[PDB]
Amino acid sequence: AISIKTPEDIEKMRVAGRLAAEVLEMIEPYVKPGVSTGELDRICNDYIVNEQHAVSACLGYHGYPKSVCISINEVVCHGIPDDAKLLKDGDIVNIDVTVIKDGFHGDTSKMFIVGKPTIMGERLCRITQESLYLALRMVKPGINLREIGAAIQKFVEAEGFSVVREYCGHGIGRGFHEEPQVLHYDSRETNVVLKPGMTFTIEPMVNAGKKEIRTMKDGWTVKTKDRSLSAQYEHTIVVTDNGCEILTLRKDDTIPAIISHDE
Ligand SMILES: COC(=O)[C@@H](CC(C)C)NC(=O)[C@H](C)NC(=O)[C@@H](O)[C@H](N)c1ccc(C)cc1
Ligand SMILES: [Co+2]
Ligand SMILES: [Co+2]
Ligand code: NA
Repeated sequence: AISIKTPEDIEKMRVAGRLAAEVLEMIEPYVKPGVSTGELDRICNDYIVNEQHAVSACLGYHGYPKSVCISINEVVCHGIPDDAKLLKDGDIVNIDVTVIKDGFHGDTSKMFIVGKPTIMGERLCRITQESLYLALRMVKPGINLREIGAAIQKFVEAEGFSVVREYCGHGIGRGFHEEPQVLHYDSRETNVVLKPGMTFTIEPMVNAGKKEIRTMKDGWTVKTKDRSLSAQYEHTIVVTDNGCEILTLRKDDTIPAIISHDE
């Protein structure tokens, strides 16, 4: 039950992925010491609705209260935007955006480092991005997803980091979450052979310590069991005839929008 997108659908995904990407570009100047995450969420929502004439896919989804997720330091994912929550020097910060435009979803996140990098935050963010990028470079018709999960996990662990098991990338299109599940580690269960026009996300969560996570008493916030740092990047892609196209590319990405394995 993997959706194959038509060229008209893929074009709608390009628009929606571009808007999601542009939310993350827009917000970047506002990501500063002493800004609250509640404020950042406010800026993002206004932009999505008022300017982009889009909607947040996150708002209301399984009851999620805000328009974007903002996750700091040892928060793994689903960090809830909040006014007592102030950014400060050294923080690593994930903003994860999903927009619906013209029926189609675009889903992307990046890390921002606030004020002065700590060495360890820098390394973790860089390795996590490189883990996404290497997975992106493998995407092409006829490869299996199992191969890709296995490659991400190998790279990350070689750094003495760990891969979060509980959250995975996913098909995306008219549905926020569609088949397949894209696991960022090796599993016998995986057996999806990629085909031109599947669209999905890859979104590895990498912990500097151990892979175990815990959910907080707000019912949303996910943290490392061990309080070590955690980082995540996410891109929405379409499988093309000889590679992939990243639908959520930003100006700060250092990988090409179109990755071609063709002679
Ligand atoms: C184990 O997988 C899950 O728990 C569910 C969470 C439910 C409550 C939405 N799925 C996810 O967390 C997925 C994997 N997350 C994402 O797709 C994020 O990329 C996406 N932007 C997002 C979706 C939904 C929420 C509440 C937050 C972020
Ligand atoms: Co996301
Ligand atoms: Co996602
Ligand atoms: Na984090």
